[PDB]
Amino acid sequence: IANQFNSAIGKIQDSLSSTASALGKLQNVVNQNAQALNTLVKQLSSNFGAISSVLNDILSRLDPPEAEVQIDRLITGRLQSLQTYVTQQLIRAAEIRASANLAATKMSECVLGQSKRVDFCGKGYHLMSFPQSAPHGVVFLHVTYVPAQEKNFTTAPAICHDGKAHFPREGVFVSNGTHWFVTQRNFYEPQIITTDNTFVSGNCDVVIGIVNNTVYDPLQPELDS
Amino acid sequence: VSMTKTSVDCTMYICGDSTECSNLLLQYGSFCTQLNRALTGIAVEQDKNTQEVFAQVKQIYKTPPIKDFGGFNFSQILPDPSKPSKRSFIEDLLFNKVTKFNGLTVLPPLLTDEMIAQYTSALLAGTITSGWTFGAGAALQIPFAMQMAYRFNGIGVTQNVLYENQKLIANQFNSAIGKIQDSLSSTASALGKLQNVVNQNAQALNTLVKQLSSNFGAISSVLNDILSRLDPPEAEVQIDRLITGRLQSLQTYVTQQLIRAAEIRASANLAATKMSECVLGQSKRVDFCGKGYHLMSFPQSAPHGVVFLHVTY
Amino acid sequence: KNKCVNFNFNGLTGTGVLTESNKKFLPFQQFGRDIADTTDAVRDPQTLEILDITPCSFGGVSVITPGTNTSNQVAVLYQGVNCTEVNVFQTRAGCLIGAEHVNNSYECDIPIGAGICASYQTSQSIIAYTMSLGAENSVAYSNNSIAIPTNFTISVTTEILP
Repeated sequence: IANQFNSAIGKIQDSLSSTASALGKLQNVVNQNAQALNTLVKQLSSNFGAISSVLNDILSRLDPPEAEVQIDRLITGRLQSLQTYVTQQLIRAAEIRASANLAATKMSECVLGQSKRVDFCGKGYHLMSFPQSAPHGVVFLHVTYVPAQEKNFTTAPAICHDGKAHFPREGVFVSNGTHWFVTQRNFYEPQIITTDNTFVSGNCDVVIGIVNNTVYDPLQPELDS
Repeated sequence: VSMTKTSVDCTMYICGDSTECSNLLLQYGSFCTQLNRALTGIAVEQDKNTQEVFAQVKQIYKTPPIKDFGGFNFSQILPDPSKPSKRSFIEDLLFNKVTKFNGLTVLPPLLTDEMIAQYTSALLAGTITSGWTFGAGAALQIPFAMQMAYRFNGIGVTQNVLYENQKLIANQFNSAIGKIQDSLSSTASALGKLQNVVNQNAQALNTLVKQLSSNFGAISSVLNDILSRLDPPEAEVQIDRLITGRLQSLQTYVTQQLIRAAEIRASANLAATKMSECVLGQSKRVDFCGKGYHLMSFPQSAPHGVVFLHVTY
Repeated sequence: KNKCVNFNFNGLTGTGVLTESNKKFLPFQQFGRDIADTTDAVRDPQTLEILDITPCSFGGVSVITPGTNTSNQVAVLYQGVNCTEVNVFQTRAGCLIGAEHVNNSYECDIPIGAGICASYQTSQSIIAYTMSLGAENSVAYSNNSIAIPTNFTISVTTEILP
């Protein structure tokens, strides 16, 4: 796992250093804010139905009672240009706020602990996470356990030893074709059946799919002491 | 999950094919260009809201021909292959209980109704045949009678009660799925969350069109009745009032639809969370994946939304 | 009929496409209206016949281009209009020109609409196809079989958040 982990960190340097589009979520933030300001300054060049966009070309050209009308159109146009800017930024801040409340939920649930939420702190069975700062954001490195190599087995919900039904305490029964074994659901670690791995409930004439096999008592060979 | 994608030509709505109007509109700045960018940005989000919800898995799964699920009948949930539209009997009810030329044009969705069901069926076949494993890597075969034995252990119930009472669990389940049909077919108010999403949009569109007939203080709401009636320097005054009024009616529509896309983007991010913690797994969050101790969930599509079927103990 | 023209009637004016339909008007009527106070039908003042009014086709124009570092070959999509002005293919979103349709399904590289997606692939050109949703991996199922992993792998993915 140490070589698997250290090898994976090396891939992060290759992905971040080669593909610059990985941070598209953060570059779209600064770009949208820049388009707004650039569009806000372009509005100053518009006339909005007036004689000219410049105030000096109206005050030093026209009389008071006629300039006050042309001046009013620029104000009414430039004022609405601000309301459209402030209105959008209030909406953009709501999206960034929802993203921060999420990132705080992940820094507490993923980093400061272990998350049992599926596909929240990364795809797979979550072990830990490692934050890395970034401009106007965060970067989480979610470590995950992923089983890869599989093998088909034959299973059963229970085992009948002498009239009593035996269910497993932790894990599931399997079979290599000839013998029955207990094994953890997420990793093949076969073990022999015994009273410590299983528990009894009921009888064999009820459960569906039950089979017949021997349940080993550890105190049996001790009788030959 | 999603909204009706729309886009509005800010030139034809205000200036209905008039050379004099477009010349005056050119002096108002980039209000026209900004409005198209907002709606264009909204319509793109409505395609992400479906990928983040339905496309939780890249690998497609299918049920086996022998539907031996341990007494559980999923026929009303699984798709009907004999139909032309590969949707289940329950999806047929949801797609039936849920019921212009001034520059307004409705863009279509990226994924079609037949594409959504291919995802919704893939998640059912995985939850049935594999359970919680296909949401964490390669799918692992686990029978259904053994799935619930683990899901019963996850809620503080030993797995003796299941195997001893499989006949009761399977009858309670199938009996409950039947009530969902009767409830959806009888009560129309079940799909109210999705019907308001459509009516709220049409109210804004119809109001957008009714604002064209208003005069906004001018002699009339029609351009032909102004350019063909008054002199050039006088028509420019009356036309300037309509352009200022029709333009304020667009900003009110965009500002509303830009807020509604936040309420929908917050609901889609929830449904994506429910399609992961409840469907691809077993949740310990109380009343999140249904009232009671959670066992599993089964999604079903709908027009502009989802419908979960939360099994609880 | 079936041509974008202008309208100058006794009690109606406008611009659009005129065509016969099955609408029925009153004895003293000259023109109808739709739900939103917009005309969509009219009767001939001289003959007894009612002709619907479909406005002339309009729709946004968009280009399907790969990166400029790859090629200058470009296709065009006329959104929401059948093929009028026209390597042509009609979709449920519009008349796509400059792209050759293929029956093979692939992943969506450049979205278009209605399940259609484009891509620059091999003598290279732009293609249009119905996007695939992944390969089928219908797994085995039976009342007695189980899959148990024998190895694992430690993945370290990445997540960006503004």
